[PDB]
Amino acid sequence: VQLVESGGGLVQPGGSRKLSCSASGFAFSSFGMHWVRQAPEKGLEWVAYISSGSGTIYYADTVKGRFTISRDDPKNTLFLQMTSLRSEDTAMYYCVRSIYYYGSSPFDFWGQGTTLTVSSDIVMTQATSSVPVPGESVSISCRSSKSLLHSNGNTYLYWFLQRPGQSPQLLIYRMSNLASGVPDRFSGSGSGTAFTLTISRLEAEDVGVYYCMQHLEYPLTFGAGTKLEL
Amino acid sequence: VEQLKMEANIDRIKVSKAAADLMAYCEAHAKEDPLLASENPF
Amino acid sequence: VSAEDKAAAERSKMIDKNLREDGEKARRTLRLLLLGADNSGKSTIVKGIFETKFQVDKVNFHMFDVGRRKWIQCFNDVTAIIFVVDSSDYNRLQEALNDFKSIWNNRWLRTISVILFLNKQDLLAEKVLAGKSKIEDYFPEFARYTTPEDATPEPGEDPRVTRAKYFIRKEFVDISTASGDGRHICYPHFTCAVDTENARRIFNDCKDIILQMNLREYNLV
Amino acid sequence: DQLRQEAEQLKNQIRDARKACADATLSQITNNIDPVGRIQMRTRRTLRGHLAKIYAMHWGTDSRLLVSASQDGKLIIWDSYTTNKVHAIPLRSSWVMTCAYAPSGNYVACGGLDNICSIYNLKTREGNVRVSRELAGHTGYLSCCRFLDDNQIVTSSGDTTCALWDIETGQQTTTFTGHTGDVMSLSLAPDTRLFVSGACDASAKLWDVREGMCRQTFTGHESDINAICFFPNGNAFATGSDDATCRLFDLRADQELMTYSHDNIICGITSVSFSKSGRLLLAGYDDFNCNVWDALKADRAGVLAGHDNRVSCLGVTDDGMAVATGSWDSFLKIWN
Amino acid sequence: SIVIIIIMTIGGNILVIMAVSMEKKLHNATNYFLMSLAIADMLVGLLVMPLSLLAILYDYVWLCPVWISLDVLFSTASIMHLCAISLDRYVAIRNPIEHSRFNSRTKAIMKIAIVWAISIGVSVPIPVIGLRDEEKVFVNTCVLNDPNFVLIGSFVAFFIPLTIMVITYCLTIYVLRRQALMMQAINNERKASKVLGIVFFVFLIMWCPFFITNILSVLCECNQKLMEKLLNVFVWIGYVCSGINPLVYTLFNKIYRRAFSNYL
Ligand SMILES: CC(C)CCC[C@@H](C)[C@H]1CC[C@H]2[C@@H]3CC=C4C[C@@H](O)CC[C@]4(C)[C@H]3CC[C@]12C
Ligand SMILES: C[C@H]1CNCCc2ccc(Cl)cc21
Repeated sequence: VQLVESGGGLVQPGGSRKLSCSASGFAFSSFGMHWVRQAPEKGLEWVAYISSGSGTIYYADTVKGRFTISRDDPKNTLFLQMTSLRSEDTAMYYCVRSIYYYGSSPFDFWGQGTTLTVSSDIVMTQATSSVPVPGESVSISCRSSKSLLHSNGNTYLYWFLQRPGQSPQLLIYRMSNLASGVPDRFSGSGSGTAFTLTISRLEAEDVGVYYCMQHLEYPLTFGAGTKLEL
Repeated sequence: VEQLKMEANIDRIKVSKAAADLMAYCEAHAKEDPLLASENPF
Repeated sequence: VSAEDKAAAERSKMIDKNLREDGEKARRTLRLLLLGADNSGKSTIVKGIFETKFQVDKVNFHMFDVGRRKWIQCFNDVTAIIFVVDSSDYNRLQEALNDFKSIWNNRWLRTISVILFLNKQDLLAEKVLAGKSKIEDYFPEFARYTTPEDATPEPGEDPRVTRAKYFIRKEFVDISTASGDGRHICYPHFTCAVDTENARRIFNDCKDIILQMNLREYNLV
Repeated sequence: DQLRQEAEQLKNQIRDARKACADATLSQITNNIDPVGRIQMRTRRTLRGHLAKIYAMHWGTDSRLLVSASQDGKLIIWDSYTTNKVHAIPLRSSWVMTCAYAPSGNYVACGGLDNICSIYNLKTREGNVRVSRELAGHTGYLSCCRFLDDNQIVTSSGDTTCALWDIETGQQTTTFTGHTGDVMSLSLAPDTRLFVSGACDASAKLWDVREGMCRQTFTGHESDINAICFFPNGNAFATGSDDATCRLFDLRADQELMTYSHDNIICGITSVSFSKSGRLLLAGYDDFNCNVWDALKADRAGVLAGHDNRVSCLGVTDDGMAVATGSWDSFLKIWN
Repeated sequence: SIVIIIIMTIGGNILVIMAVSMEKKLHNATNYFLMSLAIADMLVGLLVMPLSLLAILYDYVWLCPVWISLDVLFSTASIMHLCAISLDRYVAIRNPIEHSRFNSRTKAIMKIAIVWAISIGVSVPIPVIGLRDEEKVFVNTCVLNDPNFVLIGSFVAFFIPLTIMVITYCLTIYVLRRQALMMQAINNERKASKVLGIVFFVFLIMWCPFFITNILSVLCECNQKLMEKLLNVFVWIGYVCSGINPLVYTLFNKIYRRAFSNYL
């Protein structure tokens, strides 16, 4: 399981550039793929999505008509074609693996990312900017504009952790399911439009920015981020 | 010969008690048997 | 429905596509079951479960040799059964006849035709010519048997081997004619250890079997 | 010359011991019990996609996932509520006769005329289902397999023996001998201490897993035994045979209780199962349908009549809200 | 009096239709096409036969401009179905394996679609011309007068199918004669030849007289009184062979004989 991104560099406004991602260590043809963007002072943003069989494609409302996403299964690469670049497009770009079936974990592995330099929606709200704080209990909250609980019994809330110098890592999916490889110190709960995350005992490795994401409707939206400072 | 001798040494009970136990179990859990619209998942 | 359920539906549709794709290749191969006793020469007629493949005129065949009361149930979709008998060992022909009756009258095989090979003819010819052992020692009714007037011996054959061959073939054909009532047919053949034509005979018999099925499907018979 | 008479004397001792306990029958104590009435069940789902006869089926413990096996060489995992397919698993051999689902939900097993039990891992980081181990050692075909946990499995074969395996090393730790004919069916007790096996000698035995010894032997059928189910409280058998009869056995009275038969049934029985409470006994027949029996009265409460060929598979969920059946017409149906 | 033949036609078409649905266990590729033939024959019986009897009763008119078109449409459909069966039987005997591989519902749907697509072409202009030219459909009193249709559509409706069917019959008989030279395997291949002879000669006898008279009545003028009197009796033979085709193609398989005995 390894995902490596390439491309990047410096371009002038009005130009174009193409990114690529090389996949190895897994059945590339069975997964759907996402591109997610991070700006220095904005947080995370979702850009585009391509299905495993190239059936369906979605785009963000700020990139329709300018970005094109493509897949090449026999060579295990993805491409994102960008034209008419603007100053707002300067950011870090990540490649994300996803698979959908009953009981799956759809946001489990993130790549490393590359840099590009130029020159109705459900609102997720987080509000504390920094929580000062080993061995203490910490609780982090998120709140949504619309209920995330669907009639089939599932509620679509996701939690991520970004350590300094590292890519985001999945912790909890569908509000309570602890992701593989994560110690049992993490737990989560909530109902309706209010959610909380609990860490029973802090260590030196629990420092970073925590994010919430909803997965009911496209476009996908993220919160502002809560920083935990030990 | 050995197997028959081993089988011969069983502490047996009456049929009436063994059957009464089956009836009692059937009656005890009757309310939880959904084969015997808002609740049906199908 | 949720976006995740739509993705699951797409996965299911692709799985259905790939299941449909594989079925098309399977239907192009004909499957055969091989039964027979030891010393009968099963392994040479076309030369847990042993398998072999061969092709005649662009039609593929797949033949299975297992190793009988229970595993026989799963072979009721095969085109034909191949049954091989040693015709040069008088002591053990009654065993072959009883086994043939047990296969012919099996309730799970009531629609499957049988291709019957009577093997090792040269040893029968040598033994009948030598005269050191007689059929009448084991089959008393042979003393009263006469070769039918419509017999077609191979030219040059002594008219004491034709009588033996036709008696032996009669003994097997008589069982098949007592039951079945037209739903399935027996196809006798004489062979030997050195013959190579055996592949063509199976092809012709299978074509006949499929023709009978097609005639019955069209309300002609 | 001396030992056959001793065996006959011991058999007579056992026969006389059993007769002394028959002070009553089910047909008399149930005279005060109301009938279940008429039971109607209707098709709620139809599962399509197999191209060949279905031989095996098994439910999971969460009551939504289902595994089935057929002669097209593929093993399928179903979502019963939506009919979506979850996985499709190729087999190395198409002559498959049994399958099973791990109680933890991580593994699936199968086998057949290749004399091998194969174990598949459903949860990998690469996203594929892979083969974890092949268990070899039987000399006949493999007829039934069930998990006790992630590392222990029991198999029954056509060479008259049963075995208990250690999945980590692939070695056989206990062999169970004592039958004279092919072994067809197993059923594992809820407390995972004992199991019961039927065979082609028209007898059934109770085995002790921890020691490897036969504890009791039951008789009465006139032909091959094809299916066994194990009553929920741990004290009873339900067995079916090719002579068109079902029988109920008790492990504490050590003799037969009730016989399930009817004059109009002249075909064999392929499958036997109970509901949660034990009041209904479900059975598959060669008459292309399935009957619903009253376990305490030997009446007929209903029938399921939706298949176009033999019924080969039958099962009930852990929550009791559904029944699944499978046939040689390549369809599965969910009843409620 | 003659109305009895309508009742028998409707009853036999219903029996053929029902014996496929209820009885089940009947392969679509060959048993669904008989249902389409039965439906075409029943529609002939309901839209065509009852109204010519009216004219027989009055010896006059009333109808005509669309009744003619409907008659042409449904008789054409029946003939096309018979031709399709003949070609399919020939292909099924000479090439058994490829036929077995090809069989699917995607042949039955194609065959029904093509037969009905050809069936409607010949009847479309019948009201188009008649409603703009009274003389074309009333002469002196309902009869299609115009040679421009009698001498053009008749070859497509009858004369090409006859050639195809006779060629198919000869080839199929030859093939069955050759195969038997290689016992029940031999006896079953003779009953088929008997059946094919029966069907081909029934078709030929019931349909030929009308079309020969119909061509002579146009190109050989010949006393028209005799030709019209002969047409008043020949066209009813073509009608009758709509309650016979659903039977002679059916009551040879014991499954259908038992189904008909138990159902009726
Ligand atoms: C009378 C008109 C309207 C109908 C014409 C359709 C005829 C030509 C149809 C009916 C059945 C058909 C055949 C059915 C099966 C096969 C086998 C396939 O591997 C090649 C084509 C072939 C040989 C088809 C050729 C066309 C065919 C003969
Ligand atoms: C003149 C008529 C009416 N009678 C028989 C039916 C029929 C079929 C084809 C054609 Cl071309 C013409 C006709």
